[PDB]
Amino acid sequence: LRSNRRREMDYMRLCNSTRKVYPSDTVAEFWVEFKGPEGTPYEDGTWMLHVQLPSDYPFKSPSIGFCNRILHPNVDERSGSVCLDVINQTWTPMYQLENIFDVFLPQLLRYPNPSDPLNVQAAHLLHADRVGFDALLREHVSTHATPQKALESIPEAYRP
Amino acid sequence: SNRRREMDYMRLCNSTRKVYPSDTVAEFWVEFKGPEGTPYEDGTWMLHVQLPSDYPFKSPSIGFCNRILHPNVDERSGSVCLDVINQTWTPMYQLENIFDVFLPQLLRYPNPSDPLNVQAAHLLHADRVGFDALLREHVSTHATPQKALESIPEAYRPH
Amino acid sequence: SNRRREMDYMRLCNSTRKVYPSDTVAEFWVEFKGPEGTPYEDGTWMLHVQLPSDYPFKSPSIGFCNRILHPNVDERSGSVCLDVINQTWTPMYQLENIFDVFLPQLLRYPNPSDPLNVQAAHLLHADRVGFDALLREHVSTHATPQKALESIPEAYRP
Ligand SMILES: [Cl-]
Ligand SMILES: [Cl-]
Ligand SMILES: [Cl-]
Ligand SMILES: [Cl-]
Ligand SMILES: [Cl-]
Ligand SMILES: [Cl-]
Repeated sequence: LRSNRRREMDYMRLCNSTRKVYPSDTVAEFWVEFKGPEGTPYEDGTWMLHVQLPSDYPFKSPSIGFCNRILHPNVDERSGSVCLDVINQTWTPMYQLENIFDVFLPQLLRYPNPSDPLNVQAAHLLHADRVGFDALLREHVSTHATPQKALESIPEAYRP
Repeated sequence: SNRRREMDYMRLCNSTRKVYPSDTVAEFWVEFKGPEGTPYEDGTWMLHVQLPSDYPFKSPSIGFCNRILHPNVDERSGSVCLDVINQTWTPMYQLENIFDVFLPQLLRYPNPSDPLNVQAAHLLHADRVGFDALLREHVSTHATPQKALESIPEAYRPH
Repeated sequence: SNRRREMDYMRLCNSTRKVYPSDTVAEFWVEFKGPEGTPYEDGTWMLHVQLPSDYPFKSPSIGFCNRILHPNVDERSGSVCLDVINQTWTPMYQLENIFDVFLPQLLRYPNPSDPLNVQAAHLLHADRVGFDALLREHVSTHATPQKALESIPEAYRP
């Protein structure tokens, strides 16, 4: 693991705040608590995000994965990984890491990005019957996206 | 079809913002409150927002439906100066920031672009204090929540 | 003369921010609160902000009038490292973000630029927990709302 001082700075700034950040053994990997945006079927949901910062950060974007289950066209259902193409449309070397959590993810949950879906089934349901899809979402969220399920989705070695 | 226009419209609607739809994603009305600490602070306006076919490479157009006095806003039509919008707009710009950042900042103090309301520009530079009083009065009569709601075309106004 | 500087000064003043004017748009004082979740969180400072004649092509200068301990700030003069400001500043940068984003983020963790305060850099590296305790105590004595107010030059102090 190499001495990237931009990665170190941004990790420390994220931790030195009111955000709920659970560390690994390195600044390259950590877990961040995330709340679904108000006014969406995700609004009552809590998720744990697996965030990784690459060795050439911030020239390469962070990777983001939902640890507990989420249903979203741009998110792989099994792994939780957020589509790399969608992240790269927003990310630049000047982009503020905080805005991933404050702007990018909430906006993404408000309506998907038109990028080729990682969850094809969610894309199909959204376009066929949005009202029914939203009801399906709310139910899924109430069961999978509790604060408790988010907490237990942190790997045991780093779970409080 | 313009998938980016669709996306940004839907994200605006799927929020706590007060957005009143037309029959298409290309046109809609948004409630807007004047920024605190300005003569506009007690005002409510309805914004006529249009998203062009080549959005977001071409910027949205923005119009105040109920009356506002501002150097960069055409008094009769309510249209916000296109040159002023283009100084801020880029294909990467977030549509929400038009309402959250661009418009509030604009109302805090005008952009030095050739004014659409030349009277407002001259009053502002001759006597700022008197102009601010003139604004507060105009705002208290024309920028009520009621006047904002009524300025939505009848076909799309909540009944 | 400089219409952009005039515009950005007026927008800063026409808000809920606490801005204390000088005799010109080129120089003024802004109240600043330390960011929550840091050893600076209970702090209030007065910032000496100067907008140059070639603004916004040249960045503003920022000085902490009442004392702060931070690797990227010279305590004696108060001045925020010019190199750090220039990493963020561009002619399209919004002045409000200096106060809302740039300074709060800087206080959460220093920029790796050669420190103006070498003492603070050494303390942070050697023992972060002890340094954060040192910070909290310093802040409680030097960064009160009263000390921030008194640090404005008497000619422009309310
Ligand atoms: Cl660590
Ligand atoms: Cl997106
Ligand atoms: Cl529609
Ligand atoms: Cl502007
Ligand atoms: Cl002045
Ligand atoms: Cl910085």
